[PDB]
Amino acid sequence: ANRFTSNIKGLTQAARNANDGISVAQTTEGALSEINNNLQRIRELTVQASTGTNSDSDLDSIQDEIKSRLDEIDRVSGQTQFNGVNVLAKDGSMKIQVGANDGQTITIDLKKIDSDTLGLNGFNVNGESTSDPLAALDDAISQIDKFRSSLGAVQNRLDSAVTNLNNTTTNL
Amino acid sequence: AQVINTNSLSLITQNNINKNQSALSSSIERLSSGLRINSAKDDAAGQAI
Amino acid sequence: AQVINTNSLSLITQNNINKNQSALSSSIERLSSGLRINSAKDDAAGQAI
Amino acid sequence: SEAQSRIQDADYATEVSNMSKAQIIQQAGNSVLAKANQVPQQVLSLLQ
Amino acid sequence: SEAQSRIQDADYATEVSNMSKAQIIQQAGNSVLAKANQVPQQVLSLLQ
Amino acid sequence: SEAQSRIQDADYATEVSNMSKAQIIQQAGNSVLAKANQVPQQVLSLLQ
Repeated sequence: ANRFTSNIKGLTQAARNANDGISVAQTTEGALSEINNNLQRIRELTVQASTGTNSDSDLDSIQDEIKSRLDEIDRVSGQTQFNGVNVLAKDGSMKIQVGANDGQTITIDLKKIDSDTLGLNGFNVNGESTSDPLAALDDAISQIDKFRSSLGAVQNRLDSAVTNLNNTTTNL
Repeated sequence: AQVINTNSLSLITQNNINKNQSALSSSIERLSSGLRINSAKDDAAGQAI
Repeated sequence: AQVINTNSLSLITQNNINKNQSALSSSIERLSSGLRINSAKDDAAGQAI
Repeated sequence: SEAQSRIQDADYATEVSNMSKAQIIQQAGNSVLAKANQVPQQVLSLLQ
Repeated sequence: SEAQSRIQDADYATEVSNMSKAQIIQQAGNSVLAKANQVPQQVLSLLQ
Repeated sequence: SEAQSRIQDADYATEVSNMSKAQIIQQAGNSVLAKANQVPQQVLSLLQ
């Protein structure tokens, strides 16, 4: 009976840790979605900028707005944090302890995401300009899309772990 | 009666309610906004597409 | 039930309503005037042109 | 745009029904949890 | 906000059952305490 | 005018939820206060 009670308490603590992780993942996912919106906004107006009808003076304003968006992306990347921990500051790993026994943890992976990491870091449209702005931006967006896919997968895994732990604790 | 220290039946009922909780929350959250994906707890490939 | 202090579900509902209201205000102000650009926080280059 | 419409759309017809089912389940669960809590008072009656 | 809700929340679903169970055990304990105070009365018959 | 409105805006959506939560907490507190007053009653039966 004492062993069973200890097991139940450990499983409850593991469920609480799983809740901590399930919140961390959704916060980071929302941050990256808000970042991706900026990439899309960059996409449409760099598409219009590539057209030769717009004069030289136009490209300066376009590049100014582009630089504003890039700086906003870098700022949102640096700022976002959870409980004194900067999620996007450095590429790293966080392990959520979801097992009462020692060593049973589920890994959460985070990769550093700044303006340089996604690519360009030197994006100019008024000249020399980037050799291929458009596919480079598409490649950048695909990376955040895969990142959201991974966070959704780990989100589902933590949800399943929580429900499994609840059933196990009730049976015990 | 047989169990006086522990209400295991209450635990079963609470588990059923908790199981319904996620469905209710997801349903109302998806109802509030137009998007079905809604910050994809749902299928990731569809969200990427 | 578990939601007691922070009605998180209705809270995300209210969050969605604000994102709706932003687009509603933009649409109504663009419809009221004949100018789509409307003091270009949207398309600065097009407005200069 | 028509292609995008299929992938993400609320489809309120299913959502309202699902919300109704979930509400009924939650209310029923709370109601039966009430009777579950009311069950164990026969212990006190047995004593006296 | 929804994150701190997990750390800080009353969760009446588990609390009301704990309250009811504690009350039942309390009344049972007081009843058995009265029946226990009834116990030492048999000495009087022995004395007389 | 919009500047003034931003500083002082009602935005009924949040306050209606807050007030509803307020009467929910109030009524729950009164309900539990009833049982709180009920708690010391059994001492009378403990007496005899």
